Amino acid sequence: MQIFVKTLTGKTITLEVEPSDTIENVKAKIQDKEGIPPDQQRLIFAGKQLEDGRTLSDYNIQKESTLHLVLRLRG
Amino acid sequence: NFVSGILDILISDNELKERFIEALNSNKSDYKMIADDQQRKLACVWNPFLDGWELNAQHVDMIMGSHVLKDMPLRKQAEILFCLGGVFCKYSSSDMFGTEYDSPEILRRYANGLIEQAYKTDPQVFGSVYYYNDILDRLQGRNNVFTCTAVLTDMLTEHAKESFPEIFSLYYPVAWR
Repeated sequence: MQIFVKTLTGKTITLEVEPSDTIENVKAKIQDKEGIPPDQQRLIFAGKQLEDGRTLSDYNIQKESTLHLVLRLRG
Repeated sequence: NFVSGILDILISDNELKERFIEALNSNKSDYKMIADDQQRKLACVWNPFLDGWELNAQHVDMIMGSHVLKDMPLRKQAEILFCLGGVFCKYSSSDMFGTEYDSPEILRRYANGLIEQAYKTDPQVFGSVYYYNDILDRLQGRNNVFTCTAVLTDMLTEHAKESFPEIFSLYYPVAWR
């Protein structure tokens, strides 16, 4: 099933996923596609931060949902 | 105070402009901009100036014609642009709008667009292509380097302070040295 991960600038990268994928696993496919390391990936859905132990199903994430990526870089 | 000048042109929102200009007068801000609503806010303001991690060409034209960079020789232009990248790096850091583990992503891209723009104007200002690329690697998170913009800011002001001290003294906020 496809989902979309949007950056703060409007760019949209697409992943192939299963609802039982963990958030660790999703961040990993973004590192496969875009080289961004997982610990740099703050993912959001519906105003909610996607915690690492959880699945897409845990957040009612469905086919062609769009997630928001904000880079987590230290200050 | 060349910096409050440039923020005046750049930030249309008066509440946010006020925030940025007040922060020039202190070395530490307790107002942070790492929350999601804040990052979208910044994104709304600064996306018209960015093209990913670079300034977009319309912004560049505008900025090079500003009261700040218009009649200057290339080297000064570059030197001036270098300090502005340091200012946004500070703004993004843990002493300003950032935190120990997080920073306003948009301000890092604007700081990067200014540093990259300065290299295009006169790369001699950096003194080494390896330094220019470590600066980019730290702003962007590439090649596993430490991302801390509080650390990056120090590396930039130290270069400015020794390589071009007049420019740095005039174009970098007094409260921040």
